[PDB]
Amino acid sequence: NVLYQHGTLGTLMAGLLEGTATINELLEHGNLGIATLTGSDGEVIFLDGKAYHANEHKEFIELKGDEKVPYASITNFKASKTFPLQQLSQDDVFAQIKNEMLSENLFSAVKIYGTFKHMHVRMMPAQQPPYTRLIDSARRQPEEKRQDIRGAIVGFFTPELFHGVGSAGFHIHFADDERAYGGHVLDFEVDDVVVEIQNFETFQQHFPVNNETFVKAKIDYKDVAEEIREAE
Amino acid sequence: NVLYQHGTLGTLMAGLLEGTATINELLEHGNLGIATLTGSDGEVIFLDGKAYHANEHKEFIELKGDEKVPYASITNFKASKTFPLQQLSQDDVFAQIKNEMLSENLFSAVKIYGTFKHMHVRMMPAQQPPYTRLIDSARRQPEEKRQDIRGAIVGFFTPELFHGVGSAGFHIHFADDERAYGGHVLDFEVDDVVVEIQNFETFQQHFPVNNETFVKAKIDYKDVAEEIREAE
Ligand SMILES: [Zn+2]
Ligand SMILES: [Zn+2]
Repeated sequence: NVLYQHGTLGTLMAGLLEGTATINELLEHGNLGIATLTGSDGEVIFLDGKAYHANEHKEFIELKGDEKVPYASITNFKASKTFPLQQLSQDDVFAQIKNEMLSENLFSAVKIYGTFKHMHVRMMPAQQPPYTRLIDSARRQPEEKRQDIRGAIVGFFTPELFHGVGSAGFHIHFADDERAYGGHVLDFEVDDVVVEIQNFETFQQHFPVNNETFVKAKIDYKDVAEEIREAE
Repeated sequence: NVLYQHGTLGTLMAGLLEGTATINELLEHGNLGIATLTGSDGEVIFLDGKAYHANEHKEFIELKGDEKVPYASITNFKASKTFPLQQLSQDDVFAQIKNEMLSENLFSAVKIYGTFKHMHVRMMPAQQPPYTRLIDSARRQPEEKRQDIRGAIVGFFTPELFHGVGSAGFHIHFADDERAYGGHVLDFEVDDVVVEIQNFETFQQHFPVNNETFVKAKIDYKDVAEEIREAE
């Protein structure tokens, strides 16, 4: 039960958007997760060992594998608990997961598959170097909503003390069965779905020690906590 | 280069002082590091594969291995950078280390061996269940100084974004060659030493998923950042 993370949310938010790991390299550590590409281009969804990408132009494709990522979270999903849910809001769905998870003091992974009455996502717009704080991208991000759509939500829960390294609470992405729509979930309403949870005993954090920008950078985390809450 | 850590400092500060891992389990992950025992009793020093423990009563011994620890940091030490230092105070030595390490944005381990003009350590007084904020223990901790003493300082550096998960910057312990004096370093002045630094590419964080307390606990981190600047 290990959650693998390449880079961190706080450092990404700080403006270090250079791709430092390969999609293929990430897949070596898991089959379910979330991420983004160099320049924080779009939304990466790791689903069933495959890597998908939804960008700011409503495009949706399966990544070749050589694309680079500045921040990614992945795991070899092994559900330790499964249970259904119907006709519930995002808040109510999270409250259920909060009830079924082993502990909110631990990291955990979730998978929600089925039909969604409502789905609301954003596709982080890509930046070109020199980079700026990621909050600037989020403030001009496109958002797309759908209704009565079938797909899967995948993500992770980060415990309080780890806010910054990961995200404050749930961080989830969506990919529809048609593999034509998806992104970072901002809101949703389940119609009929199945929820799978996995509690982690180990958190493996990897750093891009070979990336000169990261190594030499003087990272400013001023207001990073507040920005993360506005951006995601 | 993997830095292994069982539990977190922030959680320890909150009061969860129950022993959730043994000295032996930790030695399986390294030969150089720091820790404390159940109830945050004293200062554990992992040096050259052996685990030493100095308590509030000035007792310095070699743990048997079955003792439990609530928080621990350890690594299979391998120097990435080696260099000498002479006649320098703690502040000047830390500055040199920050200059010689690969990046202040990474975790790193240090081993400073040789003679020290001055050595000032403290031995965290133990607490008995039920436990309270570890800050109260530091507010009545013993402290012993020495002069012209040969030994080794071993510890870790924690990048900014990880303050809380680990300490804020340097966290070092000491143990003399005579193995009869040591503890948490509060200050020092090197006479003639050699410094070895290990730059970490991976941070492995382990959690006590079987510790009911930790699992069901509603950990309060309010003001934890400031209590570490005081207690550390
Ligand atoms: Zn996202
Ligand atoms: Zn200490």
